[PDB]
Amino acid sequence: MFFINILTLLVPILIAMAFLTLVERKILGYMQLRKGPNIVGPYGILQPFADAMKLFMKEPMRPLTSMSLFIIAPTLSLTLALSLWVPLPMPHPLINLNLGILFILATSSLSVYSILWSGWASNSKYSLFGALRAVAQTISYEVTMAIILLSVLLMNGSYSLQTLITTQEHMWLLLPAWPMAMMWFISTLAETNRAPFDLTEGESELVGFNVEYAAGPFALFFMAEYTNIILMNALTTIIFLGPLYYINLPELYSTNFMMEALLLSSTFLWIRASYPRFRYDQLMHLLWKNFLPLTLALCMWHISLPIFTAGVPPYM
Amino acid sequence: MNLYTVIFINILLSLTLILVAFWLPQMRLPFSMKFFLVAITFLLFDLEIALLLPLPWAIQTIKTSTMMIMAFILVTILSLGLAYEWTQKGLEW
Amino acid sequence: MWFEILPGLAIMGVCLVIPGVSTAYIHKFTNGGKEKRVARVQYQWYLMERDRRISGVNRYYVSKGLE
Amino acid sequence: SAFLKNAWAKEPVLVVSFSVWGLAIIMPMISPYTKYASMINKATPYNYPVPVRDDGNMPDVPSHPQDPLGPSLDWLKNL
Amino acid sequence: IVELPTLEELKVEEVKVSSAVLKAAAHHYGAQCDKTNKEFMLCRWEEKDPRRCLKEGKLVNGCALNFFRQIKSHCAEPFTEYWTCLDYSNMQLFRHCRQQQAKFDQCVLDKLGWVRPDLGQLSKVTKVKTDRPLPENPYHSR
Amino acid sequence: RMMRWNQERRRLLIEDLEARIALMPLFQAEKDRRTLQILRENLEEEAIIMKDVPNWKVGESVFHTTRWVPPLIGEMYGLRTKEEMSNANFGFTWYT
Repeated sequence: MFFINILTLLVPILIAMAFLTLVERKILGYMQLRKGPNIVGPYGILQPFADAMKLFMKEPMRPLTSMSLFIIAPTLSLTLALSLWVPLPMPHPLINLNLGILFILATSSLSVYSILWSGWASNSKYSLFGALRAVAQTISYEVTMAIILLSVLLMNGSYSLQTLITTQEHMWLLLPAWPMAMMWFISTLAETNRAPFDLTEGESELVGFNVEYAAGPFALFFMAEYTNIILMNALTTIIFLGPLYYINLPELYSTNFMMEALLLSSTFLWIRASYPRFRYDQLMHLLWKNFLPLTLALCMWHISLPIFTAGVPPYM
Repeated sequence: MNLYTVIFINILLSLTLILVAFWLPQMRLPFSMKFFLVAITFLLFDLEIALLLPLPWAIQTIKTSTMMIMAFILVTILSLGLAYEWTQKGLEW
Repeated sequence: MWFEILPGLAIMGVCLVIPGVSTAYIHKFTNGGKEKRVARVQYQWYLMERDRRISGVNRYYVSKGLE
Repeated sequence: SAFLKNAWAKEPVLVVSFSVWGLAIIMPMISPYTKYASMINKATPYNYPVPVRDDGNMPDVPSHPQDPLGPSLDWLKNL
Repeated sequence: IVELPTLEELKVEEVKVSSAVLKAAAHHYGAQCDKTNKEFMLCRWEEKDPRRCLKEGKLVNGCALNFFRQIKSHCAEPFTEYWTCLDYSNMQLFRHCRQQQAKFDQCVLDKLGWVRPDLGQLSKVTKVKTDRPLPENPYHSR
Repeated sequence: RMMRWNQERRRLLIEDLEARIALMPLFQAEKDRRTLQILRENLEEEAIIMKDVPNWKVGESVFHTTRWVPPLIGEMYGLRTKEEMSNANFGFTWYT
């Protein structure tokens, strides 16, 4: 069985990963007064499969570059992103890990390399400049991203994502800790290099590791980004928006997980069309000046709220 | 093992895709201390996180007073590090 | 109108519930209709193992007062 | 004070930031529950409570732990 | 040599019931049978030597066994319903099953006369006096 | 609400920890009883494995002291089935 449970939890996500690009190229469209892709297939459903086939067929030109730090980089990007769905606790998880959130934080951190490796591998100026800035904001955002989680955990009692289903049986962790949700949401927008924070794929700025990447390598990161886009949104939908859990019927948890994840996934699509991209330093100015002092202080408030409100969370 | 099974499928799925990519279509001095400085700060903060990471287990510590007294001191002294980062052109790219 | 972005979403949603319902029924099948025991701490693994020894080889089989 | 005001309206994060830093440095000191944390966590029984030999003249609950003697967590109950 | 005890010396009836069964009756067993339990435990630690408190251990299983025989005889059905619901949960959490727990608890209070021990009052240290003289030179220090 | 919920959750946690507190005595006996059996069983095979070996005390504490010393995992399952040993060794790190 366990193998079947690996197909499910993977394929299903990959098929959904494909349908996100479509729901991105249509929701951005209607917002901009245009139908979006509906001519290939019925209502554009076959559109994601179509360019996948075009991308894999086109030549994966190997620049006149490393040949490993070039092929390791997309493999690592897809491997880490699809891997981080392993411990996610939809209803009950596939591989329940006692230190689950540390797994998610650590696996995310490893993806910054793929950007570093791809940028060095390309051996063209646009790629290296883009990678150095890209690596900078990713790890810069990781620092507040991690502290925001530590505040959460201390009110959950453990690192296991499964505990929050029991922590959020009466109220979402948004009500409490909303100030961090926002700061988790903005950090989730940075770590998936989506729009407000997307200077990496900044086109007007550095047309950038993906610059020399075409066809199959382009696709793998590509796939990775979008799967992440979902995963991080899904982590928002478990950690802060806690879907109702009934032990008797486990799927209403997954049904609402489905609904909240899609809406917050819809939100970063909506954010992209709505906002201009921030400047490189304007981006780091936010995290180190605007958010890190807020996060570190609210981190202390979350070590104090438990103690003097005699609410220290139950381990286990 | 269960994790090992999942992960190797994960690498296999990705290695399969890159290969398909290559096999199917048969038919110099960019330096700014700011960037280095950030990386450094990053670890000083990352190492700090590592010190804060045990706080979920330490909450249940019988002492409590010492726990918070310790944790508050750590967060405050690093934040002051940040504060001086501000005074310095550091954090000002 | 906007009616049309729904087709695509439907196929995303349906592909994000499968996983949660699937993992949560391939567990209740392999473990004998009883949720897979989560052994966070050793005690639990001990109790679980003890169960194995108590009957058959699998812990899910559960002997009762009538034993 | 005046800067404080503008600070509340310009750079209004740090203000909030510091404010919290302090409020977390005060509430613990002054609160009707702070003491409970060290108790509620102290009480939680994780390791087996080994029984002592009854040499005699002891207030330790003998026999059934239900004996009225000993520690109680009614403070935890109805907390 | 090692003076490892013989099998016949360590063969005694076994409880062998699913851990779930125990967790459901745990509270009551902590109640009806700690007099002997404790004793075995007190010998267990003062002795610092499993090899030297097995006679007491056989008493442990036994006391519990009848504990079970009583429940099997009386209010078996309630207990059966309570354990089955308790077992379904993955961490066999007590709060998912409170309706079944109430009927099981009320009945044995009604028939056996036992009582579910109130929150606590099991964690508190117990005093049990045992003949086994206080171990001498535990740790066998020269 | 968070303050009240965790206070309740704490009450449930103390309740089930105490539930094992009560049940461990039954397990402690069980463990020891079984542990010794494994040691002894290994003795039998021990008394049949190196019999031919000259100067072979069937068995002797690696130590000098003669006090009971808990057996290491290897000792208990070393001679036994590989799987048995593996289970114990890598059987928790690998979840149920």
